[PDB]
Amino acid sequence: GRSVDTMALWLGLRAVLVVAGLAVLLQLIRGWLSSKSYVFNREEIARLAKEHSGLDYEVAFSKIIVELRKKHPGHILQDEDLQWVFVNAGGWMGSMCLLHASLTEYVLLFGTAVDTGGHSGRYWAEISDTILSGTFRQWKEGTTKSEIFYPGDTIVHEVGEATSVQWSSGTWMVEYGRGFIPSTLAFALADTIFSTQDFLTLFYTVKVYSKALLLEASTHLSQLG
Amino acid sequence: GRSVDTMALWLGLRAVLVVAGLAVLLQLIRGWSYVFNREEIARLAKEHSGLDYEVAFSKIIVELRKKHPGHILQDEDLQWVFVNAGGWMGSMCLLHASLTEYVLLFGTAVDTGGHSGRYWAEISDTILSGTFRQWKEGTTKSEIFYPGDTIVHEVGEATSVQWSSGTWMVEYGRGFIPSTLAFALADTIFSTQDFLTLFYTVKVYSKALLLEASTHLSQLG
Amino acid sequence: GRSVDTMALWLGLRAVLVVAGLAVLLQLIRGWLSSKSYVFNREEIARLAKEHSGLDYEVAFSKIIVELRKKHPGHILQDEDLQWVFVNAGGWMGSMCLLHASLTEYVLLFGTAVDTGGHSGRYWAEISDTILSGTFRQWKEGTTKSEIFYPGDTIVHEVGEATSVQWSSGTWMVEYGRGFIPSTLAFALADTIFSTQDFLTLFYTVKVYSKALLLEASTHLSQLGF
Ligand SMILES: C[C@]12CC[C@H](OS(=O)(=O)O)CC1=CC[C@@H]1[C@@H]2CC[C@]2(C)C(=O)CC[C@@H]12
Ligand SMILES: C[C@]12CC[C@H](OS(=O)(=O)O)CC1=CC[C@@H]1[C@@H]2CC[C@]2(C)C(=O)CC[C@@H]12
Ligand SMILES: C[C@]12CC[C@H](OS(=O)(=O)O)CC1=CC[C@@H]1[C@@H]2CC[C@]2(C)C(=O)CC[C@@H]12
Repeated sequence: GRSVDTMALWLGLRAVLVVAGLAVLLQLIRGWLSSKSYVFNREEIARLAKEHSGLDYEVAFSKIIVELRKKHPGHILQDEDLQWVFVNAGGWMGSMCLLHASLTEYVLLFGTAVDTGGHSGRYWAEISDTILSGTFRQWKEGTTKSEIFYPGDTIVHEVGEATSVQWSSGTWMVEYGRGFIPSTLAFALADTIFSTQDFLTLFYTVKVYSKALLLEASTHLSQLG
Repeated sequence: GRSVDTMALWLGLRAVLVVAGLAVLLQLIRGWSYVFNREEIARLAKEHSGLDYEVAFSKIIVELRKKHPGHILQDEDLQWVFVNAGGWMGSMCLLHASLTEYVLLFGTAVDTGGHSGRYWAEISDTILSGTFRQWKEGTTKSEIFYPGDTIVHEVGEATSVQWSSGTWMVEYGRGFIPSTLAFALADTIFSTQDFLTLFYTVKVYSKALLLEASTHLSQLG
Repeated sequence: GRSVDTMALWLGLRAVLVVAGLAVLLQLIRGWLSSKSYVFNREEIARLAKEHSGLDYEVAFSKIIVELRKKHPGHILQDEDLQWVFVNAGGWMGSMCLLHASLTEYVLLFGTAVDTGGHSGRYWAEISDTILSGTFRQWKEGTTKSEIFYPGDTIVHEVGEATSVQWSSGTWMVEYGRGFIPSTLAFALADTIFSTQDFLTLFYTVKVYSKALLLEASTHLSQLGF
């Protein structure tokens, strides 16, 4: 009959249900009970980006990098280490220039030159994007309506929150993420693995992340030494 | 590399396809009751398509609970769950789901689009608000559909779908529903990594199955 | 503490770094050391497509196919083997009609009837797209600005270059690719494997590829004694 298939389907769905729920619980436990020392704060970066949001996004990029190096020496990558690397994730495609990255924090310049959009990702990390140019449409979970954000505004992707993001052509922003940063890595690379097959972009991403970790360790050792 | 592996892949898949095709034809003959029908849901959604999509959602849910008691989820079980599939991202609120049928409210608040999916199920979407661009397979031109229209995604058919921001519709599917699950979750597995959304999806599906089983037992018992 | 986790994360990142570098190096080695026999040249297809770029894209398709069969008989698929096959790749969705395909070259008609865009793919193959209708937005790697291309233009995706592509509704073009063609197959099918699950489209893709390869082998063997 069909009630047998219904029972079997419900049991298989229960298996998937428990597996996914325990994976979510493991994510919550690893994030929640993780290390929490912070070099930056979201409003510092927010004000720094909003202050320069009236300029051309490239002049703003340069001045923001200079100010970050001035106020946090030893935590921002050198000019020789700055690079624009494509980022394909959740169905959207942008590009990044990473300035700081540790085990618990990261700072970068993000944006796209094409109309793009997709899933924001869900992870134990609070993300904040202060727009320098363009538009940022955010569609929160559980609602049927979205909101537009413009230069000067700061969108906060909360911990455990999932949204839909959409960016118009030429949208550029300064992004600061705080939490358990490695848990985001998966989401950052899935489309690179199962969609673009761009192993050179994966190479660039892991290389800049390892360089940022090396810089953080070097600064820590020089300050204890 | 060698083309031989491609030849084996193409020749091997043709054999599996031919066997699967013969199995499908035997099932079509094997075929010869449904709670809904695509024309009922289509007319019900087209009737309320002139109102605001939220009022339309509410009135359609009320009418479905009135005309089909025991087959629609309670208000406590209704939930908007994201749906990432075929490269597009929308959201759903499931009202009914069994082994052979499902009813839901679908739509997106952002401009999105991608692959429609291919599965053994006849899908019908009656638009309440927005626009729906459909690009059928094998053709070089697409068509736009507006509120009141009803797009029928035929069994085994694959199209390209595109929805503008704020597009909302009522959807009814009939066939072998589990065969769609794969397409429903692929982007959740290999793209978004949103395991909480996967949890919500399988949870509402299991709740709908449990409600259907409870109604069946109460009607036999 | 946290320095242990930082060290473990850095070691894993270095592992991914060397593995990805070895994958890129294998791709470069398979590309550089491959066949050089070419039936066409990108400038031939580019001029042939630009000449017909003022007509309707369907009439342009027909006339370009006729001219390709005229100037290279036995290397273009028959009308019975022509078919529009969906292409989901890098996050975008279009459709193709393959006319010629070997280990080192391929020719097809590509385009989309919906607004789409995504990753162009990275592989050892030089691609050229001459636009018949629509618009083609290209965003190169390392830059923060994109460029629009219109009918008559020819975008050249160089070897090892990665871009972002975007096509407006009704965009159609003639495409010629030269290099290590199999390395693109992965990129061509990834979204079909890990997103759409459309195995019938996978069948159509491998079918048209195998038929083009069989046509090439049959022409070479029949032109020889066998
Ligand atoms: C993947 C993610 C997280 C959130 C952003 O999504 S967004 O919608 O909130 O803007 C995209 C984004 C951009 C770059 C990604 C970042 C997560 C952390 C990553 C992997 C590093 O350490 C190096 C590069 C970083
Ligand atoms: C698999 C399918 C089919 C309808 C949608 O197809 S679509 O073309 O309108 O996007 C996508 C989709 C999303 C979620 C799926 C639904 C089918 C019925 C499902 C499995 C339940 O009972 C719980 C969640 C439901
Ligand atoms: C994967 C790619 C390469 C790039 C094309 O256009 S592009 O703008 O993305 O560069 C799209 C595309 C479509 C079909 C693909 C083609 C590459 C060569 C392929 C794999 C064959 O031998 C048979 C089908 C062909």
